[PDB]
Amino acid sequence: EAVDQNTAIVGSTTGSNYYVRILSTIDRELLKPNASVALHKHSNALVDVLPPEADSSIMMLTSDQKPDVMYADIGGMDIQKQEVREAVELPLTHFELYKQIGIDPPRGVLMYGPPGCGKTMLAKAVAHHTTAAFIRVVGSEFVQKYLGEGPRMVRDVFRLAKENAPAIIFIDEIDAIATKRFDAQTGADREVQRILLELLNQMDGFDQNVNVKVIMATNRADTLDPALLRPGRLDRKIEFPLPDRRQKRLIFSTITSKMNLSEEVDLEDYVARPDKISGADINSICQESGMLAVRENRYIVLAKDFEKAYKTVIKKDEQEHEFYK
Amino acid sequence: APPALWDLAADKQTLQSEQPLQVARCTKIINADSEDPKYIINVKQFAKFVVDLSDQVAPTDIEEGMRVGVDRNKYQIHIPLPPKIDPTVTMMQVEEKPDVTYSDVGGCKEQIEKLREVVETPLLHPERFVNLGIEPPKGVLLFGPPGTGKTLCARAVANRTDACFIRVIGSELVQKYVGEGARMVRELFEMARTKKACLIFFDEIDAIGGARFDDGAGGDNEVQRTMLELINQLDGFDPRGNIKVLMATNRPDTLDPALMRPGRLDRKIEFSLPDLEGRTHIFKIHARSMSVERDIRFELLARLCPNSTGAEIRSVCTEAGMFAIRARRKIATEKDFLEAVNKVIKSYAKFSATPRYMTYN
Amino acid sequence: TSTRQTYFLPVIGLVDAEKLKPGDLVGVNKDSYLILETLPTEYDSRVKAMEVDERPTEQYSDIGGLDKQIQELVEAIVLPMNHKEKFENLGIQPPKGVLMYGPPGTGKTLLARACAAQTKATFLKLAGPQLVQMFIGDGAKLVRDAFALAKEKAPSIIFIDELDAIGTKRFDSEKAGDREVQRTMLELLNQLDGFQPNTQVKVIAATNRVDILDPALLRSGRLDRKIEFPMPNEEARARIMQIHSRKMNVSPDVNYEELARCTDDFNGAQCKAVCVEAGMIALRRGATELTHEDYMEGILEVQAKKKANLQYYA
Amino acid sequence: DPGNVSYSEIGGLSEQIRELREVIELPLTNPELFQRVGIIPPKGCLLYGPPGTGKTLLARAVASQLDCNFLKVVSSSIVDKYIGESARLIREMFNYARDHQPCIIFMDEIDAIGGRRFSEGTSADREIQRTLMELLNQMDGFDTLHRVKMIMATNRPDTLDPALLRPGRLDRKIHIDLPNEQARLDILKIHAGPITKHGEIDYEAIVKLSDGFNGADLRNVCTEAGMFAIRADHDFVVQEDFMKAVRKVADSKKLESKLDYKPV
Amino acid sequence: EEERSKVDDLRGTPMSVGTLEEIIDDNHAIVSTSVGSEHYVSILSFVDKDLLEPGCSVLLNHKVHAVIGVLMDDTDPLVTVMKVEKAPQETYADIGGLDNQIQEIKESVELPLTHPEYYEEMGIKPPKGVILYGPPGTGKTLLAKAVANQTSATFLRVVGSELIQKYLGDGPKLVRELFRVAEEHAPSIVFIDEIDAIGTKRYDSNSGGEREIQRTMLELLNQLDGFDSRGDVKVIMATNRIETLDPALIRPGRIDRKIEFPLPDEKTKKRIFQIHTSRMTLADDVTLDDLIMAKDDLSGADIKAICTEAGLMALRERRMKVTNEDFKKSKENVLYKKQEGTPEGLYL
Amino acid sequence: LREELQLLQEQGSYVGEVVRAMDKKKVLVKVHPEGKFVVDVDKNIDINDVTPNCRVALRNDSYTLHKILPNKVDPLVSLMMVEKVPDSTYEMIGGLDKQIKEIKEVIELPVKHPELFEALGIAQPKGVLLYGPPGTGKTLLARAVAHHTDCTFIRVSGSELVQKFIGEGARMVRELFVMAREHAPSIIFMDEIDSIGSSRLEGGSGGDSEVQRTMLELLNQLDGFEATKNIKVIMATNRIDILDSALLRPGRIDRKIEFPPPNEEARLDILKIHSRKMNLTRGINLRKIAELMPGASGAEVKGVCTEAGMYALRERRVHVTQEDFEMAVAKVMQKD
Repeated sequence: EAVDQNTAIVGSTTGSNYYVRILSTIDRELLKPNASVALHKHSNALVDVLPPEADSSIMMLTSDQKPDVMYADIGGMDIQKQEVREAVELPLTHFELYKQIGIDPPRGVLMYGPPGCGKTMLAKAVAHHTTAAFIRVVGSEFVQKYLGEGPRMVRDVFRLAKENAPAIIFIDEIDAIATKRFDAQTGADREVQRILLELLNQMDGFDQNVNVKVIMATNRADTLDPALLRPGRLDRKIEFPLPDRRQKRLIFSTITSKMNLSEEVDLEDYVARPDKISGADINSICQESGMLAVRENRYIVLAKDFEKAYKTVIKKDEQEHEFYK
Repeated sequence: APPALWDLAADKQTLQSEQPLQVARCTKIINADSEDPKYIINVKQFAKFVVDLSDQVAPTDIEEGMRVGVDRNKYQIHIPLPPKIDPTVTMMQVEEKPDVTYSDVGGCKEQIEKLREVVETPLLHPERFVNLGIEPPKGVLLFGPPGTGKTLCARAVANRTDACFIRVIGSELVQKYVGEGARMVRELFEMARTKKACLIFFDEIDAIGGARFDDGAGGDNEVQRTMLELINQLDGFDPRGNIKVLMATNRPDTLDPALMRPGRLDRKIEFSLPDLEGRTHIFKIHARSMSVERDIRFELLARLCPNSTGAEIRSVCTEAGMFAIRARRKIATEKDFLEAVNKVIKSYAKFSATPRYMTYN
Repeated sequence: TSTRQTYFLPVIGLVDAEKLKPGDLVGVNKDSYLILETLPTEYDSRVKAMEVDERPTEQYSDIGGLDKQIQELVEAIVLPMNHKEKFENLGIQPPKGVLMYGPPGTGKTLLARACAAQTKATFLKLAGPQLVQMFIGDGAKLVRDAFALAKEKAPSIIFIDELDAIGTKRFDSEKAGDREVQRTMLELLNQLDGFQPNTQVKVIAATNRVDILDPALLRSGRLDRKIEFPMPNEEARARIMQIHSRKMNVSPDVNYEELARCTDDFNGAQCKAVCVEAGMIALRRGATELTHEDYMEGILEVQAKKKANLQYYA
Repeated sequence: DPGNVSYSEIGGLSEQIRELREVIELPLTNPELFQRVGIIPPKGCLLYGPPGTGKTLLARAVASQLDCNFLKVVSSSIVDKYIGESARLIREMFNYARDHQPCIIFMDEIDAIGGRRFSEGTSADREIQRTLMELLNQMDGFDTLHRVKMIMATNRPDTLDPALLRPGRLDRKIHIDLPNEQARLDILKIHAGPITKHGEIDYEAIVKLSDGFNGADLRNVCTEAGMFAIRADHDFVVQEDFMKAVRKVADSKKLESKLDYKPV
Repeated sequence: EEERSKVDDLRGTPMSVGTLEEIIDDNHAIVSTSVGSEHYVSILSFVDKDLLEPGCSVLLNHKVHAVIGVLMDDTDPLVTVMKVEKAPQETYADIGGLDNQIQEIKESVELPLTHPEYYEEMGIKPPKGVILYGPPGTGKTLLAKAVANQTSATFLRVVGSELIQKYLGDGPKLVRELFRVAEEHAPSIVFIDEIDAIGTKRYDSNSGGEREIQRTMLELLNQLDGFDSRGDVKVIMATNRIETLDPALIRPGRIDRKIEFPLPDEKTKKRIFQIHTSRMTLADDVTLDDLIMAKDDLSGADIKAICTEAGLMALRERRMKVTNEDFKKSKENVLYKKQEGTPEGLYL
Repeated sequence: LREELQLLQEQGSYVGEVVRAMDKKKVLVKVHPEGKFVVDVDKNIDINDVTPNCRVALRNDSYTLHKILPNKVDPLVSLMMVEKVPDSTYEMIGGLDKQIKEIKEVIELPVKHPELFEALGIAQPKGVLLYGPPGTGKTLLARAVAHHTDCTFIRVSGSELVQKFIGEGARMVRELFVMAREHAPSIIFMDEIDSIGSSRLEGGSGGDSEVQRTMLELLNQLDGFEATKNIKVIMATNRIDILDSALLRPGRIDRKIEFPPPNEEARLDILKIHSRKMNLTRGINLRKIAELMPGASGAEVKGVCTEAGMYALRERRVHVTQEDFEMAVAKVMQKD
């Protein structure tokens, strides 16, 4: 922060905050409340900040390789796409339509419900829809040996979101750091959960309205804190439904297209008997049905290959009870 | 300050002696030795240092795992420091000064006698049992009705012959830290063997002795760290130990620590608890309390309070003086407090009659 | 550099690249960053050497009545040493692990170490729970160091205890309190599997109960010789009590038959306590001489239970 | 690890030898077979036990049979130390695993480092998941994926959590069965090896008395019967004293066979 | 005066704040400061070395790593909670109606301190405190003597509750709470209330459940058992219903006096409400004859609640008024509240 | 600047943190990665501006404090307090007018009235409860009555970062009982952790039944000592176990308010309330449009406007014809 004229305080990369006389040239415009400023070795003199910015390490994008999934599957409904069309491309870049109606669009996207997978399919599918910079980091990616670099990395990640538009940041399963432990050895583990509360303080800096898109995905939300799922920051909870009966037939069709034809092999019998023993055990066991085709030894997958794949997992033990059906 | 004047004025010789040994930072552990001159050493800075030793210290005094001084310039070995250990955990472990002498016994003879000869007698006359050997037992055990618990351990404190002994309880070793109990029980005997004459005591093994295994999820398996490792560390041969330790708990539970001790430990006694003619012994030490009338008969009120040990009849002479000041009187005749004693047994038995049968059953 | 910094220097200078594959422990001077010599051996402190044991004060002759089941023990340790020349002719593979288990006291730990005294075998003391520390990855890294010495050193021997507890995988995990060791044991079992040279330096294991046993323990390099120890018979119970007392004075006028038949389920360690309690009463008795009736007195003393008597039971 | 032959000599299961043969070794010698038809090889596998033996050996022999390429992973390196920095070492170990092509990844005894989040425990269970994140990240690339073959092993597959229980990360699940009659003479010939015996013999009495045993356990029975020869001061032994040492030791192993039931 | 301008060059001006590790008989005092650094400190200055003890905040001079002296320690967020006192704002003029109970335990709380002469001649002494229990305020019944014990010596109130207090348990920092308050004065009164152990809805977070809640209560014994504590720290425990204390736990204490207050009668309830209203009434005019006669029966708890809403509903008129149709209608809510659960029974 | 840089040249200059102040003029200094330090005077700014926990600059050579810097302690808390609730003044609340007249005399009395306590003859109220199927307005009314009362408002748990800043071995709610006193006198609330998981306070008691002790101990001090009065709480729950909250509090002394389900008087004004932030026309009749939905929840009022407002966002026009107004009602009737 800028405490007074001619001098200001600056935290060192090692984490120790330094109080340094500012250079007499530029005292104001490039100062900023929070920024990375170069310092001299011995004197740690304040001279020049970043543009901003040089950003940080790791990387972004990588989702543009193509192809993934076409959105035309839901194209027949138009009842589902109408809510999606209003929740995707209009929240991306639109301006005069918001201030008119006055509704402030939230940045919150929370994805729970796996299994099944869902998720990253609709991620690379948005890449087909629109083009934007995708920040992809694991929840554990910023864990380091020192606690001074941590607050800077998540700051450099969120400060390029407001700097560049449009921007989408994806972090996978932050429920790990959501674990609350006060112990000193876990102090850094609790320091990264306050980093999670730090970037949480930084996500209201996007308000309002420019700019960010925050998509959140986790396998288990029970360990998450109440204030993380509270509205005003994440106002939209998108629950991925359990595969149940609906995701069955859709997920057998998508794998058999990647499987070899199957112009001979007739899917009629594999949607019945293997469907009985499904766990589920839904998405990628269908890939195991294809991974028993590499077991062959056969050019066009035999009927015995499929049936053998699903029958191993998972077993059922019947029937002395449910026979009422 | 006048005591702080000459105290602070001594810094002139300090700074002269502060230049030597100033480089001792930091404490460092060694690793192995390929040859005599050069040893590899590791310091808490995380940096390992191979170095030779100064001509002031002989090479034979450097053993693997020894923390020694250093000269941060030359990195050479300076002076060895005996303690390797331990962060905290000592202050609750260390017990000093006496209390509760032998005169506080409540009349139990054979009980307190055979547990006195397991500890006080061997150390008071080492040549006796060595020439009489045979061999002293490897440990003891205490449990039963509550009276008299934790006092018999306090008896050896004031009866201690030379040096104070260590007290340890189970709940202070809980984790957080795992492995201290191992590290602890190894070092206290290493500290012992130098001066000997230091007992090791553990209390309340029932809570930490949960046995054996359950389906899931554990559960008892994290509790197996406390019971199995402590017994295993007790199961050593060295020697083992010189003071033959001690044990005290509430219930005999559980089965696994109870079946492990006969292979090592010995002298399992069951309280006892007052005898019908022994309840007056706790009244004898209480006969010196305040002013006792000569008409009082301790044999009369003893039978009226069964299974009262020394704790429940300590309230007798308490309720004696209690209602004495309530009634503004001075002494308490037998009939005075015993009228309240027949109440203190029954009215306190309304909610619980204080059975121990239902604990293990 | 172990300081967590990393540097860049030309190849030493002095000792050339002939030794060795990328190492550690080498000496280097201050900030000049030149390594004069490549220094062994490995690390660290108690991890390198767990315990230094010369030889026990007792020998295998101290067990009475167990001569049938000591031969199986003595064989597996002794046969790979002197009889190795006969194995290459007949294609014989020596046993590695041995499971020694019985209700305590079974005199297992005394018998194990005592067999290393006459065979010159260097003994190393180790316990299962000793491999668990606050810091994760300690006892696990120890076997990496321990079995590396098993390749470096020749048996000798290694003995451990309480393998059954540390071998508890529960049912629903994770995890138990034995974590570091249950990974260490199955690693101790892993290097026996994947690495053939590990057949050097046979390892003895001991358990106090069979309730929890890892089925993975069955292998040639893993536990092979297994003999259940019941309560010794009347002949053996009378023996062991005399052979535990060979180090001390033994009282005359003893039939040895009466004290033998009166012992049912009584432990061998309790038989030592019989001569203790009979020797403790010798103090107050005033005479160090003991009688045959004093044995059965201390025999019935410790067991069954203590100290009460049967009344109200009709 | 040897084989080729020594892998196919394990005697069972017959079709499981025919599994990782074309799954692991084949992609290097003939990668064109998979890409022309369009079928992808599996990126992972899981071998559990012990209904019998062969959980490790099945993947272990095909591990070095692909080429001199292999990278072995021991579960002792994942735990590291307090504030363990092995998060980058799991990245480092897999970084140098990609130095070998085509790469193979092993994981053994995951029932320790595979800590389950069902009942939420100390943060040690969290850093277990973080080490799992270092596993998945580099194997989720953006880098060599279909070319590298990852293998994990466990005592029981209840520790995998719904993430690893799912295919993808852990794809193939394979158990072990017992041999059959007249196939007992097959697995016998490869267990002969160094140990030899009298000229006129029938090995069927030896192996039949021990059923449902580890390959080393039967190898112990051959040595235990051979270590009875030195007590008889003869090179060979008659099959009468054989069956004695065979039956006794075998029945002693069956009492220790408890806890063979494993969750599916 | 001159010592301030003298030693300042010997210690400062700059210096550091470290922690103490161990002391050697050679006068070298090993200290540990952040992070992971030791040293041999030999100083004769200002010590006071005996009063220190390890774990201290003792300073370390910059040149070179020496301890000149100490300042103080606050310490931790844990001490700032209670801060006063609590002074006698709960008055004996707020309670009344209990006689046979009020006479007996008044001696036990006053048995230490005054009348030391026949207390020291005893020499056995009951320095165990007391124990309370019972619903709803039966434990709060004699709490009025605990606040009456705030007029002298010192008092402490520790809420037992159920969940929030967890720790290892090991009870490490709650013994600190008891120890730091006794260091100011050292007489003491320590009061524990509302043990929910039997009434738990579930276990909190990773504790246990089941036996681990029992073993921290067994540690609550071993603390209180206890070895080894002599002075007071007067122990007072309270709850709604006690099945908790084992037959072993009651033996050290309280083996002398534990209290039970029966449900109040017409004499106690009239003496409860008239004394509670001695400070403040509603519209004056209050007669207690028809109050206890109308509602039969229930504890004097809710008699303040119906009077709480009495002037509260009249506050719609901003001070004073009574509506006959509304007052009996507003009384119907509490009248039916007790008249829903009227029978038991025949509790008898 | 060249000469001044030479003063800052050697080590630079640092920034410390003072945990405690002494009258001896020695001030303790603490750097975040480093250990605690202390230094002699060091006197630059007036000493009254120096307080514990405050941020201070640090010189390299003498390691003194060059200036005094504004710190943030209350901003930490208060930022978490503004996350849970907006402002929501009296103009942001409506339909509770019958209940706001019930709650005010409890809220308004200790801030302004209290000299008439002895006249009215009642002790300072221990708190208020609001129970009913949600529903909204119970949280909005918290800072509403408090806004015109001039008293500031503090919010509630999880807290969630008070397990470190406040120690673990610390007593928690008792330490939060300090934060309410450290701040200017304010009001508290209960939010929320009231879930349908099965039915119980089992998971809610961590942030509710334990905070029930917070209202007792705060008003126990306010009675006894410290200063000055003005500490209050408001409960938010639904049904069932509230009777247990009535078992914990035997009516002494709790203001009676039953949090209503959405009501005609509630939906009438609370609609216009949320329509003040957006610019629309007056052609909408708020009376009858509220009576067509005798049910659902109070949060559905915002669900009407906001969720169905995306349909007017579809046609790219700020206002839509009446045909969509019936469609806005048709969408909320399908979820019923």
